[PDB]
Amino acid sequence: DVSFRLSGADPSSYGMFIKDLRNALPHTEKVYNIPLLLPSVSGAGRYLLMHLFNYDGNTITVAVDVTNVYIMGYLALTTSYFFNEPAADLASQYVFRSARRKITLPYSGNYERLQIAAGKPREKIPIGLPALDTAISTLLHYDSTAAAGALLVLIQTTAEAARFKYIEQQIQERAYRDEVPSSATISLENSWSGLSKQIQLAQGNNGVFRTPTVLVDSKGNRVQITNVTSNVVTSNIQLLLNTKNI
Ligand SMILES: *[C@@H]1O[C@H](CO)[C@@H](O)[C@H](O)[C@H]1NC(C)=O
Ligand SMILES: O[C@@H]1[C@H](O)[C@H](O)CO[C@H]1O
Repeated sequence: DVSFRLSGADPSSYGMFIKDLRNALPHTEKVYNIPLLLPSVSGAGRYLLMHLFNYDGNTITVAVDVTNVYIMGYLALTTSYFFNEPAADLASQYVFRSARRKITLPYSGNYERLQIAAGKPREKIPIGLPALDTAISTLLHYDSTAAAGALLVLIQTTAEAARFKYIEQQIQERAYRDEVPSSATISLENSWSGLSKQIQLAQGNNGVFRTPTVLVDSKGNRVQITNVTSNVVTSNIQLLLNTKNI
């Protein structure tokens, strides 16, 4: 399992958490020195448990599929909560079975559905350590609309930060003050599967992407990524989604 405590949290302790999260994900191979997530894992070993504590020490446990860093559901006291999608239903066969009751959330876990449920896009939701403290607190008691925004915060501050050093750094900058994600952050999130695929295809293609990936940079400028010498590949992405899952 991995854990993170908001009480006394700072950029260092958050960085330790994101490091633990990355290190908890199994891989047998690296592609261009980036860990390649597994095609599949059987049984309960597919799921990592993340124990998150709000500033008051209240806790939820979040189940993450280790092949794709997708959050499947979470346990808050004696109630489990899962996304309304087949991968999450499957997960509910393995994790939090000791919950007194199971609630299936009235949406799947994808960004489009969550934004619809929350009534706002990711672009308008501040993120940061305080936002994560809020998110944990919201998830403690069921409120589906509130939970959708909380989950948008949770996904970006855990999974997305694990995937991209830039996103981890963005959250560290927001340790004590939330701010909406940069356009670059949103771009990276949206591009993880594409980048993972192209980095894998570049092996066999002399480091060259079969298809360029378009990203927004730190300056808000749209840029084309065409090969593995790009800073996004050498110095940003930390985990690759396996092409078998794309
Ligand atoms: C590789 O990527 C860099 C951008 O980082 C670019 O300047 C260079 O022209 C690219 N080379 C090829 C062969 O695509
Ligand atoms: O399908 C994706 C993944 O779940 C991502 O990690 C979170 O948002 C969704 O759009």
